[PDB]
Parts: sequence; structure tokens; C-alpha cells
Amino acid sequence: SKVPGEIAELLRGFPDVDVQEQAFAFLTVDTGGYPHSALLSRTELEPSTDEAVLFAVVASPRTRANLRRTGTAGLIAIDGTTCHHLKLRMTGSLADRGLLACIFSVVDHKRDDLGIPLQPMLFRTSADLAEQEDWPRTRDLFERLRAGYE
Amino acid sequence: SKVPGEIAELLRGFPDVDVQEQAFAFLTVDTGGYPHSALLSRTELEPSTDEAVLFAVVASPRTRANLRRTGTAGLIAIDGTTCHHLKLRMTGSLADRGLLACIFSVVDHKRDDLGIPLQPMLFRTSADLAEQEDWPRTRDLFERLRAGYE
Ligand SMILES: Cc1cc2nc3c(=O)[nH]c(=O)nc-3n(C[C@H](O)[C@H](O)[C@H](O)COP(=O)(O)O)c2cc1C
Ligand SMILES: Cc1cc2nc3c(=O)[nH]c(=O)nc-3n(C[C@H](O)[C@H](O)[C@H](O)COP(=O)(O)O)c2cc1C
Ligand code: NA
Ligand code: NA
Repeated sequence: SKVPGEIAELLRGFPDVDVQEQAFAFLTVDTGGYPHSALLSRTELEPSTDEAVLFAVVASPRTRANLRRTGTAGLIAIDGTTCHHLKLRMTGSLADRGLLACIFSVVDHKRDDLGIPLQPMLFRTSADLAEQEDWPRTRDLFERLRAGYE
Repeated sequence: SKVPGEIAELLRGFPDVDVQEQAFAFLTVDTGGYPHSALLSRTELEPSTDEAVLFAVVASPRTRANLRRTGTAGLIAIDGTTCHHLKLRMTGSLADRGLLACIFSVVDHKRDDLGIPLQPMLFRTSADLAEQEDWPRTRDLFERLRAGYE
């Protein structure tokens, strides 16, 4: 399958600082079988150029361990009247200090739409966040991912 | 443990129609071990009066089955600068047609706060939604839950 078109458009590209962005719930499963979440943004989510796969860069330690243990993940993405629910299977990964760069195949996509306009989770980017989430290293890892995938 | 105070305040009460409300990501795990999500609101989430436990009413079929299979769940709740991540263990349930009324113990709470103001997922209630999610039956089930818990 592929990254759904509307989701590729929601995630593609990287924000500058001081800009309103959607926070995407990035889901995993912990060792007791409980669902687990982290917030990611366009900075840590990028489709491949052909949209076949979804790349992610994850800093949060428990999410990273969950991915290493089960290889399963999911995403919530909000766009207009649609809540997109994704399920993701990790097919490869690359570690760089506290960051895990991941390649995901989409294994399921549900368009959850009741005809009711939705607002996404939102936050404003900042120079502090750029430091907390190590944007320079995330960017580098995404280019390493792009290069290896191709 | 108990329902965290800030989360009890976010969930308590029931909205009328045509009102802006937060949509809470309600998480489960499916049969292949993938995280799974549904959107719920204050209409389908209510703390016990003593805040010891969290009641929920779930209509979405796969979420309901996931709960029946694993008894695990989670929640995302947004409040100011804090993203609240909850993990939930189902301790009892009651079925009424297509609805599953659930009692959850909180097994974990993480306050995820980077000092960056957050906007929750939002939607406006409506008479159609009241019908789609069967508010009269949800309300009844919550009173049945309150009664049995006490
Ligand atoms: C606005 C905001 C942005 C965040 N961005 C990221 C991010 O890009 N990468 C990340 O790993 N965690 C990020 N987080 C933090 C995760 O949501 C948080 O660490 C979560 O509890 C997951 O941590 P854990 O997997 O170690 O439990 C962000 C949090 C907020 C509030
Ligand atoms: C605005 C909005 C409100 C919703 N409210 C509810 C709800 O109260 N209860 C519910 O079970 N599903 C609700 N949903 C639908 C779930 O998010 C959706 O069915 C999801 O795909 C879970 O279905 P599944 O568990 O069968 O896969 C809502 C969807 C939207 C867009
Ligand atoms: Na991106
Ligand atoms: Na409520």
C-alpha cells in the first residue's frame, strides 16, 4: 500500500520556528499491552518522495523502545471533517544518539468522518523546541532515510 | 490510584448541542498488536463522583472488541501547556445494544508539558451527533454505572 494522499500532504515538509503546526498523536504499544502515545509534528514525520512509506524520527525513549519491541505504531491526523486513523508496521530503523529514525509501511487507514468540522491538536514551533527535539539531527536522519530508501 | 484531578475536570459533565468540545483520543490495541484509536468526548467520558475510576461509553465496534479482548486502553487529554497521557485497565463493563459502558482504573498518567501552549482536538456538538452516538442511551448507561459503582 502507500501513505494516503491526504496524509502525505499533511506531513510533508518541515516548519520553521514560531509557526502554528498540527501535533499528530503517534501511537505505540508498551510491554503490558497498553496503548502508548507521543506527540510528533511535521518536523519528525515525512513521507518518502513516492509516498510508498512513512519516515519518522522519534526521541521519546519509551516510544522508541515500544517500536523496537513490537514494530507496531499508529497515527491520528486531523484534516477538515476527517479524522485519519493509521496503523503502521516498522520495516527498518536507524539510531543516532537519542533519536530513532524509522521506516513504516501503512497497514491500515480509516477515514473517520461524521461531517463535523474538526480542529487538530495545535502548537507553535519555537527555537527552544528545535533544541529540545534536536531539529538538526532529525533533518540529517531524514536525509539519510531518503538516501537509503532510494 | 485515581483519575488525575485535571483530567476529571476536563471530562466531567455533558455538553448540550451546538457547543465546541474537545475530542479525546481513546486508545486500544487490536488483534495484531497495533495501537487503535477512536474519538470520544465529555458525552462518553465521565469520572466517578469520588474520582476513583473513569467511566466510558463506547459505540465504535472495533474499540469495543479490543476492550473485551485485552482490557487495556489509553487516553490523550489536552489542557493548556500539558498533554496528558493516560493508561487505563478495564475492570468491568455493561453492554446495552451497540454501546459498551466501561469502568477503568488509571494505571499510569504522564504529564507531557514542554511549556508550549496547546490546542486540543475540537469539534462542535450537534443534534445529528446526539443521534449518531445515541446520547440518551449513553446517559442512561452512565447513571447505571454510577449506581452500580456506588
Ligand atoms: C508540543 C510537543 C511536542 C513534542 N514533540 C515531540 C517530538 O517531536 N518527538 C518526541 O519524541 N516527543 C515529542 N514530544 C513529547 C512526547 O509527546 C512525550 O515525551 C511523550 O510522553 C512520549 O514520551 P515516552 O514515549 O518516553 O513516554 C512533544 C511534546 C509536546 C508537548
Ligand atoms: C467528531 C467525532 C465524534 C465521535 N464520537 C464518537 C463517540 O462518541 N463514540 C464512538 O464510539 N465513536 C465516535 N466517533 C467515531 C470513532 O472515532 C470512529 O468510529 C473510529 O474509527 C473508531 O471506530 P472503530 O473502533 O470501530 O475502528 C467519533 C468521530 C468523530 C469524527
Ligand atoms: Na514533514
Ligand atoms: Na463527561
